[PDB]
Amino acid sequence: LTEEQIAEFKEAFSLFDKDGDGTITTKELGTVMRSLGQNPTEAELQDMIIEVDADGNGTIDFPEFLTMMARKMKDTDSEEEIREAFRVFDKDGNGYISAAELRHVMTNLGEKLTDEEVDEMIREADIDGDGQVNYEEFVQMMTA
Amino acid sequence: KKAVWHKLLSKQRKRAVVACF
Ligand SMILES: [Ca+2]
Ligand SMILES: [Ca+2]
Ligand SMILES: [Ca+2]
Ligand SMILES: [Ca+2]
Repeated sequence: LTEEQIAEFKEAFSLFDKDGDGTITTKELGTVMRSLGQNPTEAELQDMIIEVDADGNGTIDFPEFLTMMARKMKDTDSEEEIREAFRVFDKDGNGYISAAELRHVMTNLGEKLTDEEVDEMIREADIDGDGQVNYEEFVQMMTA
Repeated sequence: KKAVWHKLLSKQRKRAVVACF
């Protein structure tokens, strides 16, 4: 509803509309999803486009995207996205990201891992030295 | 590497958008 919120939605739209032609195609959607560790079928991509495509021209313009984003988005600002990402990453909900939870996230998002890379990511974020990443430590890594 | 933390945030933001479709 705020321009702060609309601008943040506009930035996300720009991540799907790579060619900048003001529309998201089934091809652009699949491209993004295949970079995110997903493997959608054509039928799945078509089903997701039709559900959002209000005028029925077969692509998603910014007004259609904004409508979709407004229904079940929350605040959807830079801080809120970092919080929702932490809540997904903290699988057991204790308020700490463990090495096993980070491995699960990397696998989920299509990122190749090693124990040494995970150990180094925890080491560089772990301000209080408890061997896990809390919300404050996660923020500091992400904002900066 | 901080870059990989950033990569994970950017990827998770995109998955959160994909889930609204
Ligand atoms: Ca486009
Ligand atoms: Ca349309
Ligand atoms: Ca946890
Ligand atoms: Ca810690």
